[PDB]
Amino acid sequence: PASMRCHRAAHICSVL
Amino acid sequence: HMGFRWKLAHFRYLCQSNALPSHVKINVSRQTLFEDSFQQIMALKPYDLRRRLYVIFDYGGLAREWFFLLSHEVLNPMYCLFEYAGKNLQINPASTINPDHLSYFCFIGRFIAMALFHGKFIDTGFSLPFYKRMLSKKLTIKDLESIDTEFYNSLIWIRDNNIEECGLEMYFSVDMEILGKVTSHDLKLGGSNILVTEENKDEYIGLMTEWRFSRGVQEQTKAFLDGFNEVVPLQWLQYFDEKELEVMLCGMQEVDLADWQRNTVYRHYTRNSKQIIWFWQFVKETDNEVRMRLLQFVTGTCRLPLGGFAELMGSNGPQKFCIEKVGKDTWLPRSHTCFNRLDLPPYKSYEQLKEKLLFAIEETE
Ligand SMILES: *CC(=O)Nc1ccc(NC(=O)C*)cc1
Repeated sequence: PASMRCHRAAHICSVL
Repeated sequence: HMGFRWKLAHFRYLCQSNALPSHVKINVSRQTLFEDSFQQIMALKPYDLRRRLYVIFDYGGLAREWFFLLSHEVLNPMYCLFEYAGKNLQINPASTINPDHLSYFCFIGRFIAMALFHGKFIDTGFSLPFYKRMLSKKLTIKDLESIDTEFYNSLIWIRDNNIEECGLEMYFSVDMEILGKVTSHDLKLGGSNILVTEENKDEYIGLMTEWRFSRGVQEQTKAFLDGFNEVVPLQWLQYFDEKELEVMLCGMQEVDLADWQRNTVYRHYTRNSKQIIWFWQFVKETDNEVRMRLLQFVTGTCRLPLGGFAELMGSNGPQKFCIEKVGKDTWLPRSHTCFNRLDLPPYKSYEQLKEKLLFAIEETE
């Protein structure tokens, strides 16, 4: 998905 | 809300019948106000603060000048007890730098309780989720939204998207680094060794939410509450909600309606929307107690900035009172206090809008 999910998962662990 | 004037009458009668004879004198200086109050209060036994108060720097306007001034200084980032941790307030988790921080928080809770006991107002003020903690009320995920937007957004994403197609690998433990410590925390016993899965989402969300409120501040909060409880025991606040506890401490100001109305912004609405015409008509009729409870429900506080509504601040900066159309006439209204935003559904008549506001203002958080 144009490298989707991969960037949110990295962002969610970084936040939590 | 509901019978609030009954609620405080009962409380004033509680303090008045628990008062103690004689008095306590408090000598303080203008420039050393908070070191001196700390030493004279902490030298007195807690129930001595229930006696008559004599502050020599009327013989009761000196007391009000004490409770205002000291209120500003104790919540002033200088002793490093409090961190804004919003943007432009709450307990600072780095207060451990001060070896005696727990002694200062005992004093602060004792001082807040004196204000309530003596019916005086403070000019500082904590957040609604803090007041819920004082009342032993369950903290929700909307309270999370008010303290930590970006932490709130991540937990919401886990709640209604499956984290299996995302590649998320998470566990029931969270680190936190304060002053370069990196302290791990197991949400349950042996929690670091259990993967967060789509079946146990709900719990993890709940544990993460509950842990976020008291991260690095458990000891400080426990000292504040222990000191408060010594002067005004917490169970005397039993009939109050967090919105009422804030007003009791901060006092009531009357809202300037012309200033409010001309500094309100709209999303998917206009001043020419009938839902906005009806909204402004509603606030023209209701009490000013209802107006203040509505400011609480939407902005997160009853206090108004220096400057009026033009100066309203939210998360990342200036953030004016905002109304936005969402959902349908069957929905209930709701709010996002970090954004000073009211989600006002497109109701069908004035009466439906008035009934549904008053419900949200008085009954929901
Ligand atoms: C492309 C990709 O999958 N990135 C990724 C996934 C997960 C995480 N971290 C956790 O799951 C905790 C980082 C990056």
